[PDB]
Amino acid sequence: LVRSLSPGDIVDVTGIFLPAPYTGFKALKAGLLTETYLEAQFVRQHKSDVEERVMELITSGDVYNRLAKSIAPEIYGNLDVKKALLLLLVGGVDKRVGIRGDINVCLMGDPGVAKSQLLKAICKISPRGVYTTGKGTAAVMKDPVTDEMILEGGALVLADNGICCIDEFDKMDESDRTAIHEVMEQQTISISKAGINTTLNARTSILAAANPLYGRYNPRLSPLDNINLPAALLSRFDILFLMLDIPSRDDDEKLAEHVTYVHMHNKQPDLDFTPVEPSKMREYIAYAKTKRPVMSEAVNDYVVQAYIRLRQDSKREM
Amino acid sequence: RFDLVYLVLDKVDEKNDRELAKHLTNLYLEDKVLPVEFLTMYISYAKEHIHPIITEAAKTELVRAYVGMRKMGDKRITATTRQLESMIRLAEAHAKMKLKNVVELEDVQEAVRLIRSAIKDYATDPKTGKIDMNLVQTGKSVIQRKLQEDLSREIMNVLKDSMSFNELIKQINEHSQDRVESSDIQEALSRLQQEDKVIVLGEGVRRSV
Ligand SMILES: Nc1ncnc2c1ncn2[C@@H]1O[C@H](COP(=O)(O)OP(=O)(O)OP(O)(O)=S)[C@@H](O)[C@H]1O
Ligand SMILES: [Mg+2]
Repeated sequence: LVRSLSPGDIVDVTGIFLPAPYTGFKALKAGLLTETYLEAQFVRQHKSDVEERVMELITSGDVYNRLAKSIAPEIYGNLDVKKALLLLLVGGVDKRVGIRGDINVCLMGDPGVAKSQLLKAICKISPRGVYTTGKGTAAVMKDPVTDEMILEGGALVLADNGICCIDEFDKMDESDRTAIHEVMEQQTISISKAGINTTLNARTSILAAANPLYGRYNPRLSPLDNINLPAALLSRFDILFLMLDIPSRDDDEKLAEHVTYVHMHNKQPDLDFTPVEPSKMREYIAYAKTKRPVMSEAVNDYVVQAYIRLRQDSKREM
Repeated sequence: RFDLVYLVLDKVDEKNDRELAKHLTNLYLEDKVLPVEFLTMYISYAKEHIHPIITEAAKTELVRAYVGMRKMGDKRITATTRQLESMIRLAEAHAKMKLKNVVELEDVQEAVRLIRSAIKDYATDPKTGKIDMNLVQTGKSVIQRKLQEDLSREIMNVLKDSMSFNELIKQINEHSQDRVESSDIQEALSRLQQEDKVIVLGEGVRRSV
């Protein structure tokens, strides 16, 4: 039965509940008060057919517009943010260096907007996904005195082949700033406790949910002035969305209807296709990861003129 | 303290950007004669075997180079003896490379060209060579030297007495000149205190002796 249990498990362990005795000297020291342990006997976990099923779903359902609404069915609006979240969930593959196949997006948003709900929805569906806040990553060494274990992990290493949902990204100190900076352009976190210089592989896709300081976002003020993030860190983000709420007359009404229906029926107000299983995304990533779609030469051309005109308009705007 | 400080910039222009982005796309298409590794030991061999020695022709060429740099502008102050000693260093390094162990004349003007280009880069358009050595540039220093005398004359005509900082701001930034920065006035007040022209009475009023 050894190695059948891991810290990230919910199990129904069946065993013989036995009184381990304090045999020795602390024996007379304590007395009749025994210590107990469970001699485990049977562990029951709780936690191409699928390829055909997902292929058929591709034929029937439009993945681009369906999976987006499937990510956050109970969150109204912000569809394009969900579409970008799909790209983060899948992610390109460019392991060859000369680079990286991890997509990172930050949602500057606005207080009162369901950024945290989107982060939790991503965490609960993304394999190897974790959710954390800035104020309570990194790592700690030798937490228990007795056993004296070595190189305990943190929050970024757990989502190694997954996503870290760093809520309250702005409210996160300089030590974690350096840690996430190392993770972002190295995919491997390291420590220097006692000159060991050991490192932990954390190839985690980063999903940040920073919110503006001084409460509500100010559209008049410059975006980097509204959130206390250095331009060096933000500029390295692959895609960035500023998604703030505006008081309207119809969006709020539909939002209220949605939320109240959820409260009545304990279920989403189903009005369109809402796939639930995440195994389709797993099949897609496992399928095209070996494929590694090769870019076309005409693609490279169109993107070089795309960069030329993008830089031109960037100047002409400034 | 740095001998050569290169201002690596990526300014926008379509002519350069086209070539740069084409070269970048070459890198994208690459992955899916050059001594690549011989140089890391060639450098050590040149560092150990070669001991460059500077000669008299190089000496005359260097002295000339420094005097010329300085005169380029001589009221202002272009180059400094630290830069002279650094050039003594780049010429020695250039002689160390190529394995000649003698600082010939050519290395001298090669290093002078490098130094001159670097100075033309990291200094302002009318190359000063003092802004790098001091935040207070001459175009800035004139501001403090004007504010100190304006404050002296202002306080004088007032007594003709004294006030805290806010009142002094009232008659300086409003009509005396444009909307200048506030801390420069109290900074020039420090120079006036050193000259003993005016006295500052704590946080509040400030008069002249
Ligand atoms: N589009 C939406 N659809 C459904 N519920 C929403 C939506 N926007 C906000 N909510 C509700 O808002 C609450 C969650 O909002 P939050 O994500 O905590 O706001 P916030 O911007 O994260 O606040 P902070 O802590 O200042 S960042 C829940 O009660 C959600 O039901
Ligand atoms: Mg929140």
